[PDB]
Amino acid sequence: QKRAIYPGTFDPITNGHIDIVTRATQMFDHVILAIAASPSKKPMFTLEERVALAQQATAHLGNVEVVGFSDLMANFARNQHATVLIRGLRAVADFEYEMQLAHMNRHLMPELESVFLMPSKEWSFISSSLVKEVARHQGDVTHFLPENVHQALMAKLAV
Amino acid sequence: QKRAIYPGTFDPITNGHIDIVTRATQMFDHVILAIAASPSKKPMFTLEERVALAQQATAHLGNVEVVGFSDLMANFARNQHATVLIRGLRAVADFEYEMQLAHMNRHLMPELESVFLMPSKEWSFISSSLVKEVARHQGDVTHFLPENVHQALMAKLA
Amino acid sequence: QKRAIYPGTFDPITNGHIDIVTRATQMFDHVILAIAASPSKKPMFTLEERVALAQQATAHLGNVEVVGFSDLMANFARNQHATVLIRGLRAVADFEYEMQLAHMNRHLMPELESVFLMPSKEWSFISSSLVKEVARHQGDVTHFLPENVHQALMAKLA
Amino acid sequence: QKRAIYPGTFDPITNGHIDIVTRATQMFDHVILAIAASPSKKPMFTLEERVALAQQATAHLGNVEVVGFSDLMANFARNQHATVLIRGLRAVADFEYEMQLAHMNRHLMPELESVFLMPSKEWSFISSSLVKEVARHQGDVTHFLPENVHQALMAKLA
Amino acid sequence: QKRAIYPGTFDPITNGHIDIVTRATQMFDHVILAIAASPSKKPMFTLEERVALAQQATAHLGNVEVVGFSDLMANFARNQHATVLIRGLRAVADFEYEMQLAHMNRHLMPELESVFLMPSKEWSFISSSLVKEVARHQGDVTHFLPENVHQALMAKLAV
Amino acid sequence: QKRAIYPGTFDPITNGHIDIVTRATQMFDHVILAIAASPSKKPMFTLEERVALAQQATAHLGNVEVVGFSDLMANFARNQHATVLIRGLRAVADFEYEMQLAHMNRHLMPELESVFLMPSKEWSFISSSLVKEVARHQGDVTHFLPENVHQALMAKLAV
Ligand SMILES: CC1(C)OC(=O)c2ccccc2[C@H]1n1cncc1C(F)F
Ligand SMILES: CC1(C)OC(=O)c2ccccc2[C@H]1n1cncc1C(F)F
Ligand SMILES: CC1(C)OC(=O)c2ccccc2[C@H]1n1cncc1C(F)F
Repeated sequence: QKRAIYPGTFDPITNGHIDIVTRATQMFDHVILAIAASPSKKPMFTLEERVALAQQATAHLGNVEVVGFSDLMANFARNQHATVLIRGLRAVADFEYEMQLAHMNRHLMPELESVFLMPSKEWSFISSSLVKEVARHQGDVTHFLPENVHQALMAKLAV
Repeated sequence: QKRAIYPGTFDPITNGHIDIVTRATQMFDHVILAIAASPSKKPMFTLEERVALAQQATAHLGNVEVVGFSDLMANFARNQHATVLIRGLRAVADFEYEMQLAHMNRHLMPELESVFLMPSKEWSFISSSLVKEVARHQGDVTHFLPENVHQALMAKLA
Repeated sequence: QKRAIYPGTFDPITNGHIDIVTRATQMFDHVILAIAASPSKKPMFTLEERVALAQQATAHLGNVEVVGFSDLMANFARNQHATVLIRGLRAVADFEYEMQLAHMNRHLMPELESVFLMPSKEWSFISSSLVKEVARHQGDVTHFLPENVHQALMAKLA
Repeated sequence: QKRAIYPGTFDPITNGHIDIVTRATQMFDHVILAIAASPSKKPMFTLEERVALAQQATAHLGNVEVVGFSDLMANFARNQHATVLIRGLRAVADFEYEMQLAHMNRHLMPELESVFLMPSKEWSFISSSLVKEVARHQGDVTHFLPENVHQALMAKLA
Repeated sequence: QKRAIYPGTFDPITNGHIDIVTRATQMFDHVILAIAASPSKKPMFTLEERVALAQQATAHLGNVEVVGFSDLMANFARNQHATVLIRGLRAVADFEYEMQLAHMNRHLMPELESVFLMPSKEWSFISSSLVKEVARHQGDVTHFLPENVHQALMAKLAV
Repeated sequence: QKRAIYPGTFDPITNGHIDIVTRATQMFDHVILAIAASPSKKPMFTLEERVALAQQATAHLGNVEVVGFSDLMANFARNQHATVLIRGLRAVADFEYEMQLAHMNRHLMPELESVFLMPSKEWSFISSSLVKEVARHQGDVTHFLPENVHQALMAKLAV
């Protein structure tokens, strides 16, 4: 029935992302975890890496489908027959950008409804960017990542 | 059958609220528009008045059920077999309070998932309180309220 | 001849308000400092008291006219032939409310253009309410108020 | 010997407050937990009740002294020979008010330095007011309050 | 009499900018629409392009003058005998930066008064950046731009 | 007794930084002013320059020690036996990032307590970035910098 899309760069997927997509799967029949292919900011992991890490970290969720996309998110959501756009809501500065993005997406595809989900307090203060920056400077980010992601990030930063 | 609850004081229900509940009905099979008694807010309209205004203003939506309540939110949602709690997200200062509410409601009922919807730009700068204050100075608030609500607010202040 | 109106509760007028209206008079030919009755805020000073305090505190500014009003803002501005509505912008939480006000006032009078001015850093962290609360505990608020206002606040709390 | 004061209404003291004062005692030699009378907030508990609840809830901390006061903050801090004023920082809307408070307190006592501490994520979304409102609807607030405070809030609402 | 300056990068000018400058022209006798020449972020359109697009899109407003500048804004405003600085106010995150900018401009030129105008709800959630990003990824931004700007942006992205 | 660290990039140190570190020295027995060595954003002044400018501008404060560091801040604070982390709090957008940073630092080193100090109203609206940008475009930033820093910045921008 209800098809939802949860897009992002997921570079890499964090426990914050797992919390959001898990909540989405309890609400909607099918959830597409949609990984943006060619972000303008050179992602740390390749698209194939981000997709494979996210598949592994969500494999326990029956109704998640991990797919990469390079179109405008709204164009891809339209072609996937999604009517729900999942966005994670952490802090107020996130909120301001999300409101601009949501109004633009509504202009581009009014039949796509943006829904904002709220993560656990546990993940309410992290981001892929902060995690990467901490790990790059020899900080412990084990608590923030799925184990498979933690292993790949160590491997990535070792070289 | 996905059951969602949209709680609030709705004193009175505005077009902003109609926007949110309409989006909700497009997403979920059954939506309970749930009117909190909220005596501490000293509402302008009684709970029975607010319930009847919202019933009339949502009557065109097949899958809306308007109910009044004075229970703890989490208990009322459990008792209505809802697993989704809808809140409208206007501006940053609302957002902060909503996070406290949602984290409190999650603590009390972890299977009740809060979802925030965003209203049209048309209603992004109004509130029940602002409309009431405009009407208190006899300003034209027809654009912001359902007809039946507009009349009742007029009659109330006359 | 450009006419601007600077409305507010001004209970009491502070140096922050003096800063804003002074900037306004440097920009526009005639500035109406317009004191809202605001009975719902239960002001400390009566409208007549607030009007006289502001008259005295702005008397050095040639092109300020102090007036009290209880009308709808948009009507009073239309009736004063103003096309500019001045508001002071302090912090983010004020900003959110001001946008709702300005969008409401624009809806009711689209030719009334809201302009926001920014006060000196010196007054960017005070408000009428904060000063009153300090004075209620006999703290020194001479730095934040015009002399005549300081005296009246003293006399009031004595 | 560094003396710090942690003022607030503490109506009632929550685990969020316990978190802050505990962090304070790890940083400063002596911490005065100072309970403002705040009659304008119409507190649920009397000053004497709030003082006794906080005394009991902080009794395990050797270097906490609980005191009630109705003075101007700056005077009470001067009179207690404190040079540090502790405030907890939750969210953006608190932050704005705290800056106004700290700049006012600095004006009145420039040697009183405000320091903001950040509570655990566990308490980052609660407040005395939110807990009271939950308890008013008989929701379970045991997780948010010290045992003695939880009992007193129960007894009060019974 | 009263000379006002409305500076920005206008890369490209949007309907949000037209709304602001139009409101400014109803308030002040002469409005200089001032286009910053060499922003550090390589603008999509050249200065000559931005100026010509803005001239065309404001030609109906009698008391607008479109000019490019490369000095510090305050230095240019001083040399132009402007005493009013028009800033558009969209959302709270804009506001924080605008307050820092306005206090700096006041330090640099105290006789230049910053005034913040508020755009229509219609344009309260867009920016040149978001519009460009949407258009670059094959989204429809026709509603946000003057027709002449829409034509030039399509031409720009076709190559 | 109590050792506090005040880290940053200090590129260059401003009067806002002097205000904060001065308040810190009145509160804590020893204050390490810790200058991050290799920020990802190519700092205007070298690490040796930033350290020498900061030493000169704080030389009047007896209990300040200026040191450079290249580790993760928390790792350096741990190795320096600091238990207080001084952060300066200017505006709400600062606050949101500071909360994420403080929670991360608490995860990485729970015995390091973050404390937020508030600067004078005089410096509540400036940053190293805005000062640099103004100076680079021929604006007067004399009021915002220690004299030694003002001299070095002019020298830097002359070439
Ligand atoms: C209906 C209330 C009274 O129920 C509560 O339990 C409660 C508890 C604490 C604060 C506020 C509330 C209210 N609330 C909860 N969630 C949505 C709402 C309402 F404002 F729409
Ligand atoms: C003067 C009031 C009562 O007039 C109104 O119409 C109104 C309508 C709704 C909210 C608030 C208001 C007030 N207001 C409007 N604009 C500025 C102000 C004032 F707060 F300065
Ligand atoms: C205790 C009060 C009454 O003391 C004042 O002087 C005052 C003055 C103005 C506003 C608010 C206050 C209160 N306050 C100051 N600093 C912390 C607090 C308190 F809220 F914890």
